[PDB]
Amino acid sequence: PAKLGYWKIRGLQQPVRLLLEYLGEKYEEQIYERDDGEKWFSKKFELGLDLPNLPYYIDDKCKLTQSLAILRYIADKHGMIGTTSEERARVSMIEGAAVDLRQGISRISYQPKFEQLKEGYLKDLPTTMKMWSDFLGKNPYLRGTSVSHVDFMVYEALDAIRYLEPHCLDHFPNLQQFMSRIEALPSIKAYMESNRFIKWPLNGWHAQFGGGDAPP
Amino acid sequence: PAKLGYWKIRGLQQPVRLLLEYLGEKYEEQIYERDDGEKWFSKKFELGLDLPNLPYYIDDKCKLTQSLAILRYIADKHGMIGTTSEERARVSMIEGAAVDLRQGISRISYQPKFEQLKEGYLKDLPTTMKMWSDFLGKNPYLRGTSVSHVDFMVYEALDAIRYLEPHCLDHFPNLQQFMSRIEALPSIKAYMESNRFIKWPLNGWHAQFGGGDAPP
Ligand SMILES: N[C@@H](CCC(=O)N[C@@H](CS)C(=O)NCC(=O)O)C(=O)O
Ligand SMILES: N[C@@H](CCC(=O)N[C@@H](CS)C(=O)NCC(=O)O)C(=O)O
Repeated sequence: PAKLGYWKIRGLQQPVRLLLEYLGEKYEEQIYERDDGEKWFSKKFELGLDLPNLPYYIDDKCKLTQSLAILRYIADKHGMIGTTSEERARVSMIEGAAVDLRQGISRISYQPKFEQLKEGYLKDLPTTMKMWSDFLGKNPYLRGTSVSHVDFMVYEALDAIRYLEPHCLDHFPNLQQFMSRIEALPSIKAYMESNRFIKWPLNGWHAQFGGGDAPP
Repeated sequence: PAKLGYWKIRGLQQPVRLLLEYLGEKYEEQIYERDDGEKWFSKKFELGLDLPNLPYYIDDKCKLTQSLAILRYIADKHGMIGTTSEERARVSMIEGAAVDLRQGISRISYQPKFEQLKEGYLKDLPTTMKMWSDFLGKNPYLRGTSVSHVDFMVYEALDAIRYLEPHCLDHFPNLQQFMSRIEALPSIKAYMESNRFIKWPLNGWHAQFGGGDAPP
């Protein structure tokens, strides 16, 4: 079983957990609690990682850092990366846009001026959602009929944003169905009902938004 | 010839230009000047791009956005992405860390409080440089004896940081040699001596740092 290391939050690791649960990969999570900073910063350079960071992934074949590299390793091993250069590039494009979507809310949430930034962010949100709604179109998933790691990235990003603006998906029925479709996948549904599931926080505990001890 | 679109700055597009020049790919750059905002937003949704953004890449086979997706497409076509899942993941890990390196300086540079943030950033820089110095080790390039897209990513990131802190590489001779090695590559040296080379600005024109009309 691979060892995964990360804070006890959703943040960057959630899409990886979801993917691991979807393809039935056995893994052990090394959870770092709110007060484990010292614990991490003391072993950070003792784990044998080339470029130390959280999250990290370790198994008999690989030692990795970088949330996207970790997600793509599991996806690669399961044939979800793309078979041609054009396809692999299109996949990377979707990942990049998904990173932008999640990082956008992350940026303003860790900002002391969150309250101020929030208004501008909410003003632009609609255009962003439309772009994604138009991209998904009539497809069940981002790349067609089959689920892949990008779906779990976008799903998590949308779920986090709906915590800030609950009606953000109201005018986009396909995005709403997309969310339900993911939550209805047998392996996902079961994981979300387990005690392994981390529902909160969305961001780091110290965030102006999404960092409480409980949902707002 | 592929068409590349981006602002007339280094920013996110520089590593792509460098790579295109290294493998001899013919391309046409659609440059957006400091006052071309309107020029971009007016047709941004008219270009047929799935997820509109700058930079964008267009050729007879592909239409892409996302700087990393674009860089990886060219790299993929040239066999620099990796042959196994473990190798491709390791490559992605390096890319992610390189993105972190460049985005770190980018973050504080577009921040109005740049002047304040600068001190904290400079305090941590040494640790970051050491991490990269240790990673490169005795290798001529990040992945061994052969240059790849990641080298141009890290090179550009280090060059940008040396503009903020000129002695940041002083205690890391291998990183210094790495920089020289890249600049000594025949295709790179020639490109940097051409009139196609964009030397400044590093960040967007309106950045607190690296956004002037000329170097500081
Ligand atoms: N680009 C990196 C970002 C990693 C990162 O910022 N990790 C944060 C939490 S989300 C951290 O606590 N890192 C620990 C450290 O820097 O030592 C990734 O995608 O993994
Ligand atoms: N994650 C994206 C970021 C793209 C981005 O932020 N582009 C900026 C300039 S660096 C821009 O002007 N985009 C135009 C737009 O959003 O319409 C990437 O790596 O390409």
